[PDB]
Amino acid sequence: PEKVILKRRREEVWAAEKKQKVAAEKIKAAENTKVIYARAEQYAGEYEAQDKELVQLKREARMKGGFYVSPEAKLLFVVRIRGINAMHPKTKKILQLLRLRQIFNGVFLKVNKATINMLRRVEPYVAYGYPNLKSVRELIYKRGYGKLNKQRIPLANNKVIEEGLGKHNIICIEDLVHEILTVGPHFKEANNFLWPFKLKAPLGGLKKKRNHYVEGGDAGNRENYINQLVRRMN
Amino acid sequence: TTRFKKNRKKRGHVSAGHGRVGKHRKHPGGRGNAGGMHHHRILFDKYHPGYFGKVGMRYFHKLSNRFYTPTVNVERLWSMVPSDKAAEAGGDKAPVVDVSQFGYFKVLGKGMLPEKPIVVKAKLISKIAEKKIKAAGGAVVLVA
Amino acid sequence: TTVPGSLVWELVKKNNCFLIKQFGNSNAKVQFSKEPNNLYNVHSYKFSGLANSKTVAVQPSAGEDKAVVLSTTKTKKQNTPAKLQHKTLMRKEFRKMAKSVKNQVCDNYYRPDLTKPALARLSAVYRSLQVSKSGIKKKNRQ
Amino acid sequence: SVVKPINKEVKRREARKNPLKNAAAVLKLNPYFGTARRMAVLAEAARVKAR
Amino acid sequence: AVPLLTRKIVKKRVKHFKRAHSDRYIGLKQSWRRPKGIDSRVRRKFKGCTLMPNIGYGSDKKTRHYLPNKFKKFVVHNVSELELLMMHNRTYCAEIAHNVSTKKRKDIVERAAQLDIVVTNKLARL
Amino acid sequence: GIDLVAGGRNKRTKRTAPKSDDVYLKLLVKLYRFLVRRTKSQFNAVILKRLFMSKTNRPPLSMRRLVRFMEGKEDKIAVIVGTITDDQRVYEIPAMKVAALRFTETARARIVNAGGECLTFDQLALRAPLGQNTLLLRGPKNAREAVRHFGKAPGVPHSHTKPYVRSKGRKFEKARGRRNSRGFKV
Amino acid sequence: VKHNNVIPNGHFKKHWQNYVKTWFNQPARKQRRRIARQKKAVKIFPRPTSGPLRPIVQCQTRKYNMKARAGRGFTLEELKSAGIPKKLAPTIGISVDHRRKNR
RNA sequence: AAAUUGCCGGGAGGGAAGCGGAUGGGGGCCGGCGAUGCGCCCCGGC
RNA sequence: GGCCGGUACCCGCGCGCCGAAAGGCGUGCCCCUCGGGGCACUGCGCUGCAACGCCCUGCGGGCUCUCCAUCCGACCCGUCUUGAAACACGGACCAAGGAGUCUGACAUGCGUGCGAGUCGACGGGUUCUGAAACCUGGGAUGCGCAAGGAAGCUGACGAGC
RNA sequence: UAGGAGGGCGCGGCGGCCGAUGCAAAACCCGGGGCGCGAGCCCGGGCGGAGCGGCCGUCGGUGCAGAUCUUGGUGGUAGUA
Ligand SMILES: [Mg+2]
Ligand SMILES: [Mg+2]
Ligand SMILES: [Mg+2]
Ligand SMILES: [Mg+2]
Ligand SMILES: [Mg+2]
Ligand SMILES: [Mg+2]
Ligand SMILES: [Mg+2]
Ligand SMILES: [Mg+2]
Ligand SMILES: [Mg+2]
Ligand SMILES: [Mg+2]
Ligand SMILES: [Mg+2]
Ligand SMILES: [Mg+2]
Ligand SMILES: [Mg+2]
Ligand SMILES: [Mg+2]
Ligand SMILES: [Mg+2]
Ligand SMILES: [Mg+2]
Ligand SMILES: [Mg+2]
Ligand SMILES: [Mg+2]
Ligand SMILES: [Mg+2]
Ligand SMILES: [Mg+2]
Ligand SMILES: [Mg+2]
Ligand SMILES: [Mg+2]
Ligand SMILES: [Mg+2]
Ligand SMILES: [Mg+2]
Ligand SMILES: [Mg+2]
Ligand SMILES: [Mg+2]
Ligand SMILES: [Mg+2]
Ligand SMILES: [Mg+2]
Ligand SMILES: [Mg+2]
Ligand SMILES: [Mg+2]
Repeated sequence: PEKVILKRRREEVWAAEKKQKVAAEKIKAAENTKVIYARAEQYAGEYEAQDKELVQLKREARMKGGFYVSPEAKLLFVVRIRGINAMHPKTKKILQLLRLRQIFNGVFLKVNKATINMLRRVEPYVAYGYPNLKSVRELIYKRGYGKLNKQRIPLANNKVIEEGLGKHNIICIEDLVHEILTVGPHFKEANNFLWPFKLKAPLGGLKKKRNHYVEGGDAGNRENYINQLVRRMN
Repeated sequence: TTRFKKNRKKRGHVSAGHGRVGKHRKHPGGRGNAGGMHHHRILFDKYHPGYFGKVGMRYFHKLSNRFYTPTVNVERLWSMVPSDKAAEAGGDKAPVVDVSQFGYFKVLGKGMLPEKPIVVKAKLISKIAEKKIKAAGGAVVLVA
Repeated sequence: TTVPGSLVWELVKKNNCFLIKQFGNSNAKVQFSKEPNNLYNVHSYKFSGLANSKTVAVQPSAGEDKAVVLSTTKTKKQNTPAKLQHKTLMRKEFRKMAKSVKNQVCDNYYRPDLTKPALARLSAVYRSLQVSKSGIKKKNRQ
Repeated sequence: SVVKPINKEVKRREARKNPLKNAAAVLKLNPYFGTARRMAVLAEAARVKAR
Repeated sequence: AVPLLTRKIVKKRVKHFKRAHSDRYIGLKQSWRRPKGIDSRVRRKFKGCTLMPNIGYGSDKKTRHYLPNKFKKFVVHNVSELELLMMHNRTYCAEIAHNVSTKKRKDIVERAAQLDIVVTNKLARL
Repeated sequence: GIDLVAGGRNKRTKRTAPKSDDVYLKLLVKLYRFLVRRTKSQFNAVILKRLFMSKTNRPPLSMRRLVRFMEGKEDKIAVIVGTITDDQRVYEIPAMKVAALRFTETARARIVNAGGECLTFDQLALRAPLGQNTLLLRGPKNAREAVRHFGKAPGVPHSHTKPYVRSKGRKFEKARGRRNSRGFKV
Repeated sequence: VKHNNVIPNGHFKKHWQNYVKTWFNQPARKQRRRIARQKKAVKIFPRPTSGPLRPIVQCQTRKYNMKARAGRGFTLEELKSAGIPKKLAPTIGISVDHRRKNR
């Protein structure tokens, strides 16, 4: 029948085009994974160089007589530690902007004066500090979800980065981890891509959540100890 | 249609949809328009401005026949002309239309006219209607 | 079907005299259609024996043994009901009968939709005739 | 004549592979992970074999 | 006559949802009616009071309405309404309607045994 | 728990299928579900979302306005998801091709004797599956008489809303609140 | 009253349920009138069933002055000028109306 | 029909009984409550 | 060690051999150069994890049904109420009856018919089961198509951002 | 909670469709087996001895635990004063 032979003609045409498409994407993926290998290589290299360099300048300044002052953290990890009941409405709006809309959410934040004075307002409600490399990488792997089409996607592969990002020159999970950790030009987009991390309740317990950390509690800066905490929120 | 009535869906809900705190008693606002100037005042002076008062002069034994003047705009006149007597015409010859044969008295003037001449014949006309007809080249005959 | 198949469907999908629906209009609802020219006796537009030009019916026959009627509608004779159905009473063996049903249903492109379901109803009908002849020998619960 | 290539493909949520101690998946995420491990292990090799 | 179902039937609750207070009074039937009271500790859902149905107690969609037979039932009144189950007997189960004669049940069950349609009422009324 | 209004689920509501159980219009809905799904033509999406309307979201569009909107664009096919009613206040009309849900037998006679083409949407979906050379027109929505009675209140200043009055006359809402000589002017 | 509505004007304060007029005998009215007409025709066979003749007159009242309709009877002046005597026009099926004036 | 009562059999009772969630022990009850068939293969006829 | 899952894709399998089997087995490049490692060219198809039990009309299996025991929970429902278990009112128990309806005007929302018209509603003709149905009239019946004025009266000259 | 809307269960008819019924209908009873989150529904057993359902459309005097509710019946009280 003319109808069915025509239908199969188009079917064969599309079947040919899918085959050639998949061959092109195989070649593309083959070259793309070498690219990713290079990027991850030189990210590890430069992380290591920065860590050694800080030590080098600190000894150099000591031997020269004075002292070196470390350049403060560009990035904060903020996790909410109070329930959503009996909150002041200003606090409710501030937490809706910081994206901490449910207890034990943890978000990555630039340090700038607007943000840190927005944290000063909800300080009894948050625990925050300066994540280190292991913290950032293992959060983004073990609990990494993407705001793709407003839907949440489990970043279980490099592919989802290619759609959410990539207009921003982020292709891989290590590109994303770097460009967060060393707070980059595209950190706005590479962070609004992420979904507010869902954390476990803190294994080993917690201290009182009512006091500031300085008074013994948990809220506010624990500047580095957000490291010692994420290991138990995760 | 009882099966759609929403009371059948309020079966089993004690109040039948009129509230526990303030109930559904008989006439808590008076029978009808009551309290027009007292407590329904906001209502009558917000949604019905002009209700209360006397305006205008009385007319004993008004007959609606004496106020009867059905109108037609100029724009409707060419519909009154059948196609074959539109074609039986030229540049100088125009169809003569007696609107009273259609039931209209006055010929108002809303709308366009074509260049085609038309000779309307009515019981009343306005300014603008005659101006439009003359400007179309047609004329006017007054009858009754 | 003077009016097309889709319109007859849209006209008879909700109440038709061949439809047996039970258990109410809830999620429990059970729907079968019981017209002869429907194969799975499922009430849907694919199978329907009324909403279609081209339908395949496979019935165990009137009083006679091992004779299966295979009938297909004629697309062009729709408005002549006495002469709408092409029936053939085949008493051959199962394999030959199934070859014939493939010939009449799939290989002429009459209606490849029902290539599998018509052979499934053929299987069930043929064994129904077998057991109507012999009796229960297997219980077929394993 | 104008409709696009039909898309019969069902793409489901594919199971979670432990991205931290499932080496077969750590690689598809971070292909450098193997080399990163290898240099460190081969570094401790010298560090310990020395003494 | 062998079930198509390949998915174990788990039920989130077997005990019935009896009306609250059906126990103390005799005029109150066992059929559930939601307490609409304003101080009704059933409605306020104190722990220790008769649980109300939610949607959360729903059963799985593919394992819904299967008897322990692992067949969905279908009530047939006569042989004509039975012969429409030939190509479903691996997922549907025919039950004879409760008001048929035994003369007609013998016919239904005769026909069902040959068409190989599982029935749960082939020992009813005999 | 989590901080959301209504659990974040959409509280607005739109028609997703017509309430009208007209068989031909369900068939159109099927046809345009297919066209919008496989075709990606925004025009077909609009035709769809406008089949899912009331009749007071689909006002009639008359010949006078239709001719206004197709002076000089007669290689483009008019598409009104609605009704086309004629107009004796028009004299010459272009030979024009238009698709619409209904044609009053006077409008359709008018157009056919103008020498144009009177389509339905099933004919349109053939010669404009993507909406090539098409002119999508709506009718005047706020033209209905009920629309007058909407807005801010009839008796608040700076509002020109029509009041609900059971007859026009002198005795019906003219005295207090309608003139300085009785009370105040609204 | 309440939300913006036309002001109520129901004339339902008397005992209107004592004077509701329902029309369920309407078909029987039609059938009764038809039998009445049939038997009048049978009695007045072969007179015309329309009854006696009537005049073309104009309606009154500016609204209707231009519409002719049937009248009650020809004036004495018509009956005289037609050669149809006063006393005899009702005899031969022509109404007579002594009250009209011809102008 | 129910409330209500009698006999017969059983169950339990240190100033209430009844109800909900666990199973445990008693009973009463379910054979679609739970199977014995599938292919190959050799006759011996059908 | 705990809980869940058990495969139509992720994995995995065959397309060669050795090996009961985990598994090993080749070539060429780069790397240190022991050990040995990195990379490499890639193709077709297939694609519901296993082993052994125990019971099988039984003194079995398990039950959403009944009774009981134990543990934890557990105030009496309806109701006005800011607050009910209330020392607030009604309620001994069962059966049946029992409470937003129907009508006129209007309004918004929606459906349907037609659409500058639409109504056939009071009448007439017909109607062989019919208080039904069907036809008819309207050229002005109602509403709409034109509004402003208190009334005499006048009554929309054609839209741009 | 007040309140609103959507989808359903149930009762009694009407217009159609599918049927059950002295080999036992309706109704009612059960420590019977189920289905549904739920209104409810399906089947078995029994009494019962003549009518009854299910579906689509459509309608209405349609869903009871209360009203010192109406009527009828029956308890404890009590073999007591
Ligand atoms: Mg612990
Ligand atoms: Mg503590
Ligand atoms: Mg409520
Ligand atoms: Mg109550
Ligand atoms: Mg209400
Ligand atoms: Mg109340
Ligand atoms: Mg209150
Ligand atoms: Mg009130
Ligand atoms: Mg109050
Ligand atoms: Mg006062
Ligand atoms: Mg309360
Ligand atoms: Mg939640
Ligand atoms: Mg003012
Ligand atoms: Mg009175
Ligand atoms: Mg009793
Ligand atoms: Mg005893
Ligand atoms: Mg208990
Ligand atoms: Mg138990
Ligand atoms: Mg009070
Ligand atoms: Mg008080
Ligand atoms: Mg007290
Ligand atoms: Mg008191
Ligand atoms: Mg009181
Ligand atoms: Mg009392
Ligand atoms: Mg009752
Ligand atoms: Mg009219
Ligand atoms: Mg504009
Ligand atoms: Mg009632
Ligand atoms: Mg009744
Ligand atoms: Mg009661």
